[PDB]
Amino acid sequence: PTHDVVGVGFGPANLSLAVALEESPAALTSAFFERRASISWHQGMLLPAAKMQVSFLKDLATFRNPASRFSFVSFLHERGRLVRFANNHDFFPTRREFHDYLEWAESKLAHEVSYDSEVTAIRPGPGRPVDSVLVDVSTPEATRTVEARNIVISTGLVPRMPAGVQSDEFVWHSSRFLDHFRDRDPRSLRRVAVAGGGQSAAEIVRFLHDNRPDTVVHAIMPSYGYVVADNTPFANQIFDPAAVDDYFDGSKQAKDAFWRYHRNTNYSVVDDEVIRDLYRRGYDDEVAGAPRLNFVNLAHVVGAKRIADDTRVTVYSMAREESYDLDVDVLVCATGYDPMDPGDLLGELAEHCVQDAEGRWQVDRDYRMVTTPDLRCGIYLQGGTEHTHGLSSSLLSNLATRSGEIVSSIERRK
Amino acid sequence: PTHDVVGVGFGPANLSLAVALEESPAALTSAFFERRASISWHQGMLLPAAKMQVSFLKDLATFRNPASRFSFVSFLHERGRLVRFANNHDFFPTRREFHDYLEWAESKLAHEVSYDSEVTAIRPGPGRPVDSVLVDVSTPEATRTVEARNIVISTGLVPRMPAGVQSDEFVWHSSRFLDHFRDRDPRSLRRVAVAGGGQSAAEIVRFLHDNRPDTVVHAIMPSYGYVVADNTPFANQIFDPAAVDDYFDGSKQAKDAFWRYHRNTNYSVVDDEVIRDLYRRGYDDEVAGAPRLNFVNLAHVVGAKRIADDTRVTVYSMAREESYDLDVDVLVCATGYDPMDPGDLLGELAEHCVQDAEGRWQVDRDYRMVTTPDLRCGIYLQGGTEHTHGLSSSLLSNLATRSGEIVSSIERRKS
Amino acid sequence: PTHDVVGVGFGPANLSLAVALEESPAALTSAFFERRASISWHQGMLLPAAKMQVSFLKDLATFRNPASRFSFVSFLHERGRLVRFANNHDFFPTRREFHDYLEWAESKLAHEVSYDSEVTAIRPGPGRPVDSVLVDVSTPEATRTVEARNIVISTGLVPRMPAGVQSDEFVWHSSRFLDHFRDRDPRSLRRVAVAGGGQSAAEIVRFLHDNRPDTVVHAIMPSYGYVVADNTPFANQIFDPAAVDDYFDGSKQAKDAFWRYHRNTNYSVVDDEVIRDLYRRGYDDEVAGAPRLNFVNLAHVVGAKRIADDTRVTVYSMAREESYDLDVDVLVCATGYDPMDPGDLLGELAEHCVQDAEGRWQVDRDYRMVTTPDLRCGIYLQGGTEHTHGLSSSLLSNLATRSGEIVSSIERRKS
Amino acid sequence: PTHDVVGVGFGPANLSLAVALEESPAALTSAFFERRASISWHQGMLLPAAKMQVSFLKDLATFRNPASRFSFVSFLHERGRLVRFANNHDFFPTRREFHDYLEWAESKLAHEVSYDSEVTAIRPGPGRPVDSVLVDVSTPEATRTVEARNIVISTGLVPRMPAGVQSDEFVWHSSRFLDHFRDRDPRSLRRVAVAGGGQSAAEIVRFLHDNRPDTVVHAIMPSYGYVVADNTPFANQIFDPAAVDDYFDGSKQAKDAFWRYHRNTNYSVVDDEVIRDLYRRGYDDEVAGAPRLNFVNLAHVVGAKRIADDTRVTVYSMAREESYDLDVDVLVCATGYDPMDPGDLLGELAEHCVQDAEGRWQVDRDYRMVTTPDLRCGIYLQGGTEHTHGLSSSLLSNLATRSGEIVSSIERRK
Ligand SMILES: Cc1cc2nc3c(=O)[nH]c(=O)nc-3n(C[C@H](O)[C@H](O)[C@H](O)COP(=O)(O)OP(=O)(O)OC[C@H]3O[C@@H](n4cnc5c(N)ncnc54)[C@H](O)[C@@H]3O)c2cc1C
Ligand SMILES: Cc1cc2nc3c(=O)[nH]c(=O)nc-3n(C[C@H](O)[C@H](O)[C@H](O)COP(=O)(O)OP(=O)(O)OC[C@H]3O[C@@H](n4cnc5c(N)ncnc54)[C@H](O)[C@@H]3O)c2cc1C
Ligand SMILES: Cc1cc2nc3c(=O)[nH]c(=O)nc-3n(C[C@H](O)[C@H](O)[C@H](O)COP(=O)(O)OP(=O)(O)OC[C@H]3O[C@@H](n4cnc5c(N)ncnc54)[C@H](O)[C@@H]3O)c2cc1C
Ligand SMILES: Cc1cc2nc3c(=O)[nH]c(=O)nc-3n(C[C@H](O)[C@H](O)[C@H](O)COP(=O)(O)OP(=O)(O)OC[C@H]3O[C@@H](n4cnc5c(N)ncnc54)[C@H](O)[C@@H]3O)c2cc1C
Ligand SMILES: NC(=O)c1ccc[n+]([C@@H]2O[C@H](COP(=O)([O-])OP(=O)(O)OC[C@H]3O[C@@H](n4cnc5c(N)ncnc54)[C@H](OP(=O)(O)O)[C@@H]3O)[C@@H](O)[C@H]2O)c1
Ligand SMILES: NC(=O)c1ccc[n+]([C@@H]2O[C@H](COP(=O)([O-])OP(=O)(O)OC[C@H]3O[C@@H](n4cnc5c(N)ncnc54)[C@H](OP(=O)(O)O)[C@@H]3O)[C@@H](O)[C@H]2O)c1
Ligand SMILES: NC(=O)c1ccc[n+]([C@@H]2O[C@H](COP(=O)([O-])OP(=O)(O)OC[C@H]3O[C@@H](n4cnc5c(N)ncnc54)[C@H](OP(=O)(O)O)[C@@H]3O)[C@@H](O)[C@H]2O)c1
Ligand SMILES: NCCC[C@H](N)C(=O)O
Ligand SMILES: NCCC[C@H](N)C(=O)O
Ligand SMILES: NCCC[C@H](N)C(=O)O
Ligand SMILES: [K+]
Ligand SMILES: [K+]
Ligand SMILES: [K+]
Ligand SMILES: [K+]
Ligand SMILES: [K+]
Ligand SMILES: [K+]
Ligand SMILES: [K+]
Repeated sequence: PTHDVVGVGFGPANLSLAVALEESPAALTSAFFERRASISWHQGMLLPAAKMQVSFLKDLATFRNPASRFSFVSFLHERGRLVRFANNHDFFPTRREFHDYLEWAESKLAHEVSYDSEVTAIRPGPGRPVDSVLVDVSTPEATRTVEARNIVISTGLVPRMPAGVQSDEFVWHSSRFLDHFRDRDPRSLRRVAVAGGGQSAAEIVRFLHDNRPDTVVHAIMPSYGYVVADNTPFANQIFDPAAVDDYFDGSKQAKDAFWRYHRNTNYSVVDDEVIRDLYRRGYDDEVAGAPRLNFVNLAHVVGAKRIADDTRVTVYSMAREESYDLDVDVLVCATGYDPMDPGDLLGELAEHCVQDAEGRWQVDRDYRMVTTPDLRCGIYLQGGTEHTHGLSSSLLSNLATRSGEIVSSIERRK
Repeated sequence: PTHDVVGVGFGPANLSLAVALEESPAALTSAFFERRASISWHQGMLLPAAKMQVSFLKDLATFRNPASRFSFVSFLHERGRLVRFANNHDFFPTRREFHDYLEWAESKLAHEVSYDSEVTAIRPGPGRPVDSVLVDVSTPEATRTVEARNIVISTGLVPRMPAGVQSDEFVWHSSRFLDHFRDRDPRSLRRVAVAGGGQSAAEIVRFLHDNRPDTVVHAIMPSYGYVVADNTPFANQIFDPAAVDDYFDGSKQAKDAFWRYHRNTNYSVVDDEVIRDLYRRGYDDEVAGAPRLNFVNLAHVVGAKRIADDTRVTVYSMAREESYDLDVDVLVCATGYDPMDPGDLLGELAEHCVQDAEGRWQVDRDYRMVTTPDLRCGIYLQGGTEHTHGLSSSLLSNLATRSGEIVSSIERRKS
Repeated sequence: PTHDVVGVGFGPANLSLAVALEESPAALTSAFFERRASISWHQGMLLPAAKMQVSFLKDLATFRNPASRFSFVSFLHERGRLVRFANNHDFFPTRREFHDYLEWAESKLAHEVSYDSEVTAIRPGPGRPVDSVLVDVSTPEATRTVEARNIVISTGLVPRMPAGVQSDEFVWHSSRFLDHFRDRDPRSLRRVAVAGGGQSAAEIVRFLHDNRPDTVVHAIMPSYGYVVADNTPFANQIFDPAAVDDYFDGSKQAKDAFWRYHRNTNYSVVDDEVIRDLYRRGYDDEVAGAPRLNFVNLAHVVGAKRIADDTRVTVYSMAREESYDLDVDVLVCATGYDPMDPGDLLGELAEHCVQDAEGRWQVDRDYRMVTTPDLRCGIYLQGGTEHTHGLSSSLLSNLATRSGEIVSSIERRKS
Repeated sequence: PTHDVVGVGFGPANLSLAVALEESPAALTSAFFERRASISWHQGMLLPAAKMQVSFLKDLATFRNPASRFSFVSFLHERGRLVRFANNHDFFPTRREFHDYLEWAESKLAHEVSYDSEVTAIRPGPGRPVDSVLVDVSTPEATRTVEARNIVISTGLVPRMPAGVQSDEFVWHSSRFLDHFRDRDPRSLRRVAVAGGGQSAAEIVRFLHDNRPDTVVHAIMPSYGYVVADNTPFANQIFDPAAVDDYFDGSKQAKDAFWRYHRNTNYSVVDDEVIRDLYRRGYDDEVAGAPRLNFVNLAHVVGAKRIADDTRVTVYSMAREESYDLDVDVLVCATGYDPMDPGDLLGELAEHCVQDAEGRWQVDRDYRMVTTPDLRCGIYLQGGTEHTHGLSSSLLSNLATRSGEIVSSIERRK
């Protein structure tokens, strides 16, 4: 039984793919495999106050199909909260509500997703010129293999730690903040260091400050202060569906300009309101004579070691150009992520995949990896396309349009 | 050919009714009559900067049917502006764009509306009890009559002038501001008086100021300054579909409390952004030493008379408790509207319609007038239900739900 | 030793008076008496997030003297927080910081205030006509009497509880919320009822929600939802120094209009940010399936009784027009205040104080009580002048100008 | 008569210096020379809606003296507008009002400024070591020379045009926009091109759009859209008085970090409200079917030539790596400014003034140029200190403190 398309991973991207498949007139067979037990969308960072960075109109389908049964508005309506939500006049739902939205959509979905199913490898099918791929899936009980004419890889970002710093019992990446934090005796973390100057770092510091009144926090970051995230309407157009064509068709010179002028829309920047809330927090503490937030600016975390009951964090100060030690209970590294890389899963099919001058994967406008004639099956990427398609490649900004374009590409090539 | 339902008037209310009809599985026959040439939604007040007072989610259908082909989001999508609109992060479209939305929906609609068709009267059909009404329609050429088992009256508000002031060539109601304004030589409106302290008054004064740099404006109003319109989320709940049941089922006491505490959500109040814009305008003029906006507070317009080249406006000052005259070129009365009243159109049928203690029409929860057993056909009101259904009755706030409830009521009674 | 002026009470009002005295060229002798041990400015409501309802420019002196050593800006500068504050771009300091400001100013003040000194009575001095008053002061040790040519009464508002409800161990007025709250085992207050729809009620509910996650709160109020406080610039002008003259010189009709159109600026209304925050709180709880905030609208608290381990609150519902009981741990009444009334403290002198038609005290533009010629000494009111001077009489809005006008009045009669 | 201090230029900087002098207990003699007829603070850009980029608390004196007779609050009070202003709850006055503030303060000032007085040169006074400088002043009638123990140079920024584009009758720098614009028949500016992506460019396009309903505007800029200006409270601290010490004492590495992370607080960025207003303007025009604002992004103006009534603008497109011609009536270059340079004016005295590795002037913390021992007189810079003191050097952000620091330095050395 050979499937038209197999989806590796079930995050919002393949969920929107599943939705695009169901809404398409095309009769396409599909299968989806998720390693986790259920949809799990950055749960380690599902902090109480945390808010979507994207408008509710940027959902699973609305920009493609403005009257979808899987739209956020449909979700609100079924949950009987649409009117309530409208009264709030806020385009940004909480991260917590968006997670329910993902679950709700997955549930309404006709197709059944296979959970606890890790894709361990992708191999060429019996064939030359290869017309299918073989997908190795490992469940808790057995292992199996499925065959597909197309695959879509959407396995998400991978946590990046500071150079020379490894995860440990007392050194956590922000992606695993709540996992570790809920385990711990509160009074066990009176001193916390958080490295980074982006949204994650800011949200964690905020949470720590609001969660217990005695916790002392050290925010270590290279900038002089948090930098604001730009989502004003003209700059925000880099996230438009149409901006994908501009980026894609544009020269390397133009591509560089997107990153040069608008990196501050997405990376290493914090939302206005969180910045202002932290500042109010710090200000009221000074009035009260009880400072707790210590902002260590122009600085990098360069090392961590345990030493008795303390975590010894080594900080490099750019101002003085030297290092020093900071003793805390826990070090949280909110130091970001590296992009998706298909190269690992692909194993050997990589030999038939064409790379560019800089050594990265060539990708067509329709998100399909460029291959030699030896390979006739499709490898689509949702993620890992920053260099070809632009800043929206790993965001929720363009799920509806991308997923539809991939489904169209697959129907066209049948 | 007796229709299941005839709609009198084609504003947003009956348009949403038409949409509800098409969306319903029920096969209901209908006809709609509009006296204007096309949809015309307060065009006299379609000022350049004017913005909706209602969120885009409160459209023709979305609260009833979250995936409607007639939703504002569908409209944006077809007009290839959804992405652009989303980038703006504003829930409130311009009045101009909303007008576009109404036209767009009307066009997409299967039913063809009869324009240029004034309903002059509604009369009882044959038989007793009366099972149908007869609708008299006057077109420019001819006149005819159509029969219906149900009728929905949605003819809109009616302009209300100050007591003892009549509109003229130089005394306009705000509803007819742009009609008159575009037809006049710019150099002939150097002095304008605007009466009222509500949204209309504020918007007109703003426009006059932005429009020509030398125009002098007198804003005459009873309050000490513009009062802000409340649309904070808890108070704004009075516009919820569910709030209709609370108002309806509630005692007269409870009803009066809605009006007592939350009148300032709708009447005689101005949107925050417009108030602040007017204040910056006035402030910058003082810095420049060139004041043009004269705010005449604690005051009413009580008379107007034309004398040579001047419109002489008589103003009563509450502070001094005396009257005085103000000479201007034009007086604009932004003094509001009276509610829809089905009484005029109904004529003979009114005798079978039951009134309450205060002499107002009784209406069922499904917007159907209460009648004696002599009358079996359904008369539904979209508008004119402030006293039974609450503050949302004349607004866009609840179009989707109301229209659906009326269509359901009609399908039910057929069955 | 006869003083030019004695001040009864030391809240912001008399502290601005003390400042006005020090800044005046006039050599005036004065004494101030406060019952409390130190300045205590609504400490029972100094909640963590609580913010001033007045701009930092409206401080002890700035509107009268733009370069005062007692301005809020001076305070920030000395506390080394001016630059930090400026970066925040918020005109509204916290209530906590403002308290700091009051203490700082009081300290910087040359004059020494007499604390733990309750003024028990004011009596006529020797002579006829009366040229001085005698002020009876009770300290913890002794009692004494001081003599003054003028007296300024600024004793603040007095808590008002719902009719038929009395303070008790489990029934608190909002003014004494933190006093009782700190004094209670946290697991003893799992169910709280808060009566009222104003700023205090909103702030207390917000606090309860944020303080422990398990607390269930009943917000009981007559409106359908919190009503927003109007502070938009035109309406906000009723708080201007100049608005005092407009209100004062205006007819009773005009005075009524101020209250009729602009009570939404001050009484029974909630700040936009607080309303918004409460609504988000309620919304997120619904998403989580763990509702805690129960909004009981169109309702009054009409009684309270203690029954075993429960405070039984009797609630009247306007919608159903019937009463029912509500069992909670504590009832907090955030039901507002009655104005300052100089009369209690005046005793014998009040005979010579002229009242108006409605039986209230007549007051001159300079805040001086109108007396029959039998009295020659000056009695000034800071507070208790809502009926003569308008809505700013009990606020921080106009401290600088009011205090200056009273000092001027006193200097000019000494002359 | 040798003066303790002579001020070259009378903009906000030397005006705050004059104020600091008057408020100081020190009896210092001074003289100020301004070339223009009166205070003239970017009048070419005093557009109707234009707003200060700095809070009213950042005025001539308030951060140094919180109860100054020259504060903005004192100004409002005397102009009987304090209450009105307070009601409006806006920290940012209009540029127009701020200009009145400057005139008001200059007028209240006891000292009399010499206008129509251009400083043409600064020369060493008699003796070795040099204990004084000689200041050559050219008036319309005569020329004279004054002697000073110290000099403070505050001559402001100098307009910078695009490479290969010269000012002309139809090519204006933004600094001279209103000068040219008022002198033109309205029906002769139906097509305008504006080059630049900063505050000036945005403000001019806004004005053009709002001024006449038929004007067509081409906004040419290198970014994909306007980038928002960061003035959130943590990042905004780079403008703090204390941030000057951090920048000054910090290493070259730290200094670079200020510019790398926070250049978007000041250069090539546009205020949130202005961006939003332009976007609404463009949106409403699309609804009306009458587009007038053409945003030409990822582009530079590279040339201009007059060709029979059309100003022919040559535009380089980064996307297509191609150039092309655009015909308009006027080209406005809102392409920024170069910093103040004391070198111009100093002439012979440069020899006793020490440069750094990169060839820039060395300056002490108190804004005094570093000189060899052959020069003893003080040369102070208000402006031209970006490289030693940081981003606030040319701004209004820190007038009160800087001016006080300089007055103190002079009193201490006397
Ligand atoms: C806290 C946070 C941080 C973020 N960081 C960034 C950032 O740094 N840069 C940026 O551009 N966007 C970032 N995002 C956006 C983020 O990518 C996504 O919003 C969301 O995860 C969308 O991408 P996705 O569809 O690929 O889902 P991905 O959620 O991240 O997850 C898809 C699934 O792949 C599964 N998976 C992976 N490998 C296998 C396998 N071999 N077998 C089976 N299942 C597998 C995972 O278990 C997962 O459920 C962040 C968002 C949040 C909330
Ligand atoms: C400037 C402005 C002012 C407003 N004033 C108020 C106010 O004061 N109070 C309030 O609650 N809301 C007010 N509104 C809201 C207004 O009611 C609604 O936005 C909207 O028009 C209501 O929809 P409707 O369909 O019921 O009435 P409508 O849009 O007013 O009217 C529907 C149609 O009925 C037609 N019609 C009337 N009589 C006949 C007939 N005999 N035969 C055939 N057709 C007929 C009309 O020509 C019209 O096209 C105002 C809105 C604006 C923009
Ligand atoms: C939580 C809160 C609630 C408020 N409620 C209202 C309201 O309902 N309506 C309104 O218009 N404004 C209200 N305000 C404003 C309040 O009145 C002012 O902020 C402020 O306290 C007014 O100045 P006073 O100096 O007039 O105040 P009062 O501060 O309260 O100061 C009077 C002082 O005199 C002392 N005193 C009293 N009697 C004697 C005596 N016999 N002898 C010696 N000392 C005495 C008192 O101990 C007290 O310290 C409220 C403010 C807050 C923060
Ligand atoms: C529209 C606008 C654009 C701006 N552009 C920038 C920018 O690109 N980068 C930045 O950091 N800040 C910029 N600023 C800030 C600007 O520098 C400041 O606001 C302010 O003017 C700086 O203070 P100053 O005293 O140095 O002013 P400068 O006003 O410009 O004052 C110098 C004065 O000295 C006079 N002068 C010059 N030479 C002589 C001479 N030889 N003899 C006598 N008098 C002389 C000049 O005529 C002038 O009046 C801008 C501000 C505005 C409003
Ligand atoms: N609620 C939400 O939806 C939500 C929540 C969290 C994140 N996000 C999104 O996820 C994306 C990434 O956010 P992120 O904050 O996790 O990653 P990020 O934006 O790349 O932030 C990483 C930060 O860590 C700094 N850093 C790097 N190495 C360091 C070191 N050795 N020591 C100290 N600091 C160091 C970086 O400095 P440099 O600038 O020099 O690299 C940068 O400030 C963003 O698009 C963000 O908006 C969304
Ligand atoms: N979506 C939009 O663009 C838009 C535009 C306009 C209106 N609307 C809405 O539709 C409704 C229309 O209201 P409106 O603005 O037209 O008017 P309005 O709110 O009904 O009130 C009219 C105003 O005139 C005053 N007034 C009455 N008699 C007067 C007299 N004799 N002299 C002077 N002033 C007098 C009233 O004061 P009193 O309080 O004393 O009566 C009031 O200020 C509002 O609810 C509004 O929100 C929407
Ligand atoms: N109301 C006010 O107080 C006010 C008004 C105006 C300005 N200002 C202040 O003055 C400072 C700068 O103002 P500004 O806008 O005049 O200068 P600016 O911020 O330096 O802006 C210069 C702009 O010109 C662009 N550019 C340079 N060469 C170009 C070319 N050949 N073709 C097209 N574009 C070109 C730049 O692009 P690149 O980034 O690639 O160089 C940049 O976007 C700011 O701090 C601003 O806030 C204040
Ligand atoms: N980092 C995510 C930002 C979302 C983006 N501003 C958008 O509106 O698409
Ligand atoms: N003035 C119209 C009121 C709109 C109402 N707040 C609503 O959201 O439906
Ligand atoms: N472009 C000038 C900005 C100045 C800075 N935001 C400040 O407050 O000083
Ligand atoms: K399908
Ligand atoms: K399912
Ligand atoms: K149908
Ligand atoms: K149609
Ligand atoms: K004195
Ligand atoms: K001096
Ligand atoms: K002078």
